[PDB]
Amino acid sequence: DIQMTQSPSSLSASVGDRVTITCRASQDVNTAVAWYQQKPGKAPKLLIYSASFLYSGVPSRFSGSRSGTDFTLTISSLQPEDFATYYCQQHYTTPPTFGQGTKVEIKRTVAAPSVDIFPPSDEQLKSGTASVVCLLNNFYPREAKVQWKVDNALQSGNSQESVTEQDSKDSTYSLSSTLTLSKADYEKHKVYACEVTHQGLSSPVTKSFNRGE
Amino acid sequence: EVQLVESGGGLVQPGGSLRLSCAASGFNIKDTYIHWVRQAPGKGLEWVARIYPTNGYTRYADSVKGRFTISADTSKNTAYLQMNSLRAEDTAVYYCSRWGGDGFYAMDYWGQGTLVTVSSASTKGPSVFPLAPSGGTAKLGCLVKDYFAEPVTVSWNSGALTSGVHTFPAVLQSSGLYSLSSVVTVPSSSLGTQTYICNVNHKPSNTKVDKKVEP
Repeated sequence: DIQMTQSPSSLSASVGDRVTITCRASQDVNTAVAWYQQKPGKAPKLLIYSASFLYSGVPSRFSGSRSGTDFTLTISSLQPEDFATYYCQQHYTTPPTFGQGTKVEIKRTVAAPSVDIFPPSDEQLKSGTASVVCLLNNFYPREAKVQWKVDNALQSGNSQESVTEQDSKDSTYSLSSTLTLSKADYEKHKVYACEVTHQGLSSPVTKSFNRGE
Repeated sequence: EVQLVESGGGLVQPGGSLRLSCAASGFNIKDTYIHWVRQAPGKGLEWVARIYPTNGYTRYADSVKGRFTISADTSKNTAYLQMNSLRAEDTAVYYCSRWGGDGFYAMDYWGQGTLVTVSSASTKGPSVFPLAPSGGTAKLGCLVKDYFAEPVTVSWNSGALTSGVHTFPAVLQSSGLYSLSSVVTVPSSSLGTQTYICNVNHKPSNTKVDKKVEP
């Protein structure tokens, strides 16, 4: 069983950069190596077949190269839509086998979150649960600290974050932090605060609401 | 146009069975090989099985050998993956693809993929709760809550609105049910004059809900 050892497993590169991804076959595979680009939650797209041939319709900034058992995919100038996980696959023998993929993030300038806070909807408290939703929008880099304060007290364990995939044009992230409380609990505190620390923010921005207003 | 359309994914108990389909248009499956390739959550691509529909010669990755059967029917131009004895590790998006029988000896077209979830938990439809839009810019959303299994598709205004939409990846809560929020950014001058709905759809529970969002 031929193994395709792919490196790096992930990388960050600025738009316009040259990017090379390497696959090493564990035995001679001749030219029977394919390269695929997979946007998250999409079918892989074929970029290169027979180790060096541009599949029709793929932009010209993609190219593939072979040096013995070493295969290289190159992107000559990186575009933001090239954010994806790239896979090489060999089909010399059976089973055709993939490298473990390379996740390509676009490095861009610092962009501070715009942060909003949402109170639970009235239908939600009717059903007996309270979800406060804090929304950080269009920020780069991914690293961010979302903090919940209720009545000026630090929460822990009752919240959960979710980050979008990198936007294919501006390369920013978006994040939702949701506080889950029992309806009784939500009805037993007044101040609901979301305070976000991010590199693009000089001081943490806190966005609050007051229950029932 | 060459197309491979899959169906048959869903929720299966450990030990259970599920039959996927991969329906082809724009060519003949008898002309090529058909593969199944799967991607477990946050993992890489894993080849699963292949078939030559003209003779039914089949090959299998060892981790599904015995448990899975690939097959095709050339009169429906469709191929099938019958899975049995599904275990939790089999949970993955299953793609089909075709081998480059014409020219390029590679996987050139693919299905959209179908999610298979091996878990003891039971189906549950979500509840859809507006995110209230509380002069610059303003944002408003729909909170889809407490469902199983994945996925839910949500569109805004029956699909008409697409810009500034941010549908977050589903997150699994301690209860064992998924929750997500889908939020849009809107011009302030449009508030009220333009009315906003989300079309939450959760096919495993026949849940189609449109919830208007207003101030």
